[PDB]
Parts: sequence; structure tokens; C-alpha cells
Amino acid sequence: KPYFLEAYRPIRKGDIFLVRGGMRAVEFKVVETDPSPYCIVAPDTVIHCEGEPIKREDEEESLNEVGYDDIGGCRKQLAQIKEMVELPLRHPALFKAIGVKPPRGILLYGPPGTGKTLIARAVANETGAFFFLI
Amino acid sequence: NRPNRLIVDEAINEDNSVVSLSQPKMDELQLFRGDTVLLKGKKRREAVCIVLSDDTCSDEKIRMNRVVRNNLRVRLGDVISIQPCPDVKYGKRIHVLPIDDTVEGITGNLFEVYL
Ligand SMILES: Nc1ncnc2c1ncn2[C@@H]1O[C@H](COP(=O)(O)OP(=O)(O)O)[C@@H](O)[C@H]1O
Repeated sequence: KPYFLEAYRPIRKGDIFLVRGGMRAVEFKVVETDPSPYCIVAPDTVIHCEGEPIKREDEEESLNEVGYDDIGGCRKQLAQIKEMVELPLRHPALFKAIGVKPPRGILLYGPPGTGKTLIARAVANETGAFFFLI
Repeated sequence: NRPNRLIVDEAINEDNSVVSLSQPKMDELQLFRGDTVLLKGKKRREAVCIVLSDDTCSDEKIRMNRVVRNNLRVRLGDVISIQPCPDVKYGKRIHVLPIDDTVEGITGNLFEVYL
């Protein structure tokens, strides 16, 4: 109620719009819209109290995974890594279309508890590449 | 000693099929810079090249790059036979064709750029 309130959030059937409170982040999926395909939310819409756990679909990747929004204070190094590894991960055929040597090894040095594995996982999730941990 | 054969050695030019002779040899081979010359090579193969003139190279050493050496199978220090061919005759669309199993980034119209 507080989030739809003063909002008129645009909403289409199937979206995963997320709500946050009580020191936890839960997202509610709209499964049915009486008119279709999308609609605005209004304060004059009666509300429905169900609260049932339908399990998430397999194909979608959960919101648990880290993104660039979860990391702040290392903008320069993150930008460097992004510009360095955007092409090979998302455009593999090109590097076969031109004669050039991409990097295949990177080292990150810093004190512990700085979010290095966090950065690696964030990049892996943000580019869709497979991730392996050792 | 039957001055028909001659040694092969490196060349400075970037272009293909160009042999640079030692200048003191003009009228012995009798061919100038406007004449193409046939060079023999192993497993019964040959090539034909236009010629340049330079001073620094040694008398017994033709200068020719890798592309024109490999088909001759000639390896540096080996000796090949040079004979003038003023009888050159033009061709009509020699058929030319890419080599190897595949070419990286290869598609479309490569002839307007690479030929
Ligand atoms: N922007 C950030 N920079 C550094 N650390 C962060 C950042 N955001 C969250 N963290 C914290 O970093 C911790 C994880 O760091 P960790 O993976 O152990 O780094 P390292 O592997 O270098 O020790 C988490 O507990 C989290 O609270």
C-alpha cells in the first residue's frame, strides 16, 4: 500500500516490480490484470489479500545476484575492468574477425575485505558469462 | 663456370615478385628493368618476376622475398637458375582463389579489397 500510494506506477502483467521494507527486499509479481496488457495503479482499486508462495520460474536469474549498483567507491577500477572485458565476453566473433591479442589474465591486489570476489561475481552476472570459483 | 645459376638472398622491398640484381651485371644477362625473367626451382617449378637495379647487393646474389621464394622452394643460400623471358604474353583473367581451410573474418566481397 505505501508504495502504490502517491505513485500511479505503470504496471503490466508479469512484471517483477520489487518492494523493500522491514529490513528485507521482496518482489511481488503481478500475475493477472483485469484489463490488458498494462494499466496504471489507482488508490480506488480494492486490494486483495492472498500472500501465497508461488515458486519462481527456472529460466529467470534471481535478483540475489550482485550488480554494479551494489558496489560504490571503486568507480575508476570498475570502469577500467568493464571497458577492458566488455568486448571479449559479449562480442567473441569480432576478435576472430580481426587480428589482435586480448587479455586472458588479470590480477587484483589490495587489502582483504575490499570486495574483489564481489566485483568478479558482479561482472560475471552483468555480462551473463559462466562463473567458476576456486 | 656456366654463369647461369645464381644465389638467392633477402630483399628490402615490401612488394612481391621483384628480384634486385647487382648492377655490374647488365649486359651479361642483357635484360633491363622493363623485362620479366624466369627463375627455376626445385620439384620442377618456376616463377617469373620483374627486376630492379641497385648497388649494395653482391654480384652473385639475387634479392627476393619469402612469397616468391617458397613456391620456388628455394631456401636462402640455395642456388636457382635465371633466364630472360622477353617473350612475355598477357593473360585473360587468370583464375585466382583463396587458400587454407578457412579465413578469419572472411565473407562478402573480398575481391574489391584484396585483389
Ligand atoms: N563497495 C564496496 N566496497 C568494499 N566492500 C563492500 C562494498 N559493498 C559491500 N562490501 C562488503 O564487502 C564484504 C565482502 O568482501 P570480500 O568478498 O570478503 O572481499 P575480499 O574477498 O577482498 O576479502 C561484504 O561483507 C560487504 O558487506
